[PDB]
Amino acid sequence: MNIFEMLRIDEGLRLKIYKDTEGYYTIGIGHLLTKSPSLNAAKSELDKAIGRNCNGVITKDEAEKLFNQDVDAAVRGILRNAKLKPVYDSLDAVRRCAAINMVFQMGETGVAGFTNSLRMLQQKRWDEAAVNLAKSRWYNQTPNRAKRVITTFRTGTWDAYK
Ligand SMILES: [Cl-]
Repeated sequence: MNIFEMLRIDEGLRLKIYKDTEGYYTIGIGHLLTKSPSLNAAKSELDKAIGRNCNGVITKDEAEKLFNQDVDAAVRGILRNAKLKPVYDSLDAVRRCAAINMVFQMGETGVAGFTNSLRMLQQKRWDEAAVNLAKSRWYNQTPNRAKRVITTFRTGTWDAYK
């Protein structure tokens, strides 16, 4: 397992514009296009992202390249953020994947509410961090996804994905 396989399992793959769990236009392996309600705005964002007139549909190769860009952007966002980088650097490789997964799903702004969880993770208080992470809108709205990610933080293994 690696971060790409983990997120592919969590996000799936769709080659036509779809709506995510919050209702936002998305494509590929969980690539958010726009929070605007306008399908035309989403189609415009898609064409800009891919570099051709897609009319709402992409190829598997295009989806995989977008996905690689999105994972890289999540990692770079962690490394540039003074609050997230020290926690990330304290984690082992499996738990670092769980961190990238959360940033991919919620962004740097969405993880900002997890200050107390981040401190527990940095202190390696895994069971306490797991309980704290579950006391969140995230867990209550996407519980199966959150359970897999939390189990990865709690155990440092891939067992939730196997
Ligand atoms: Cl879920």
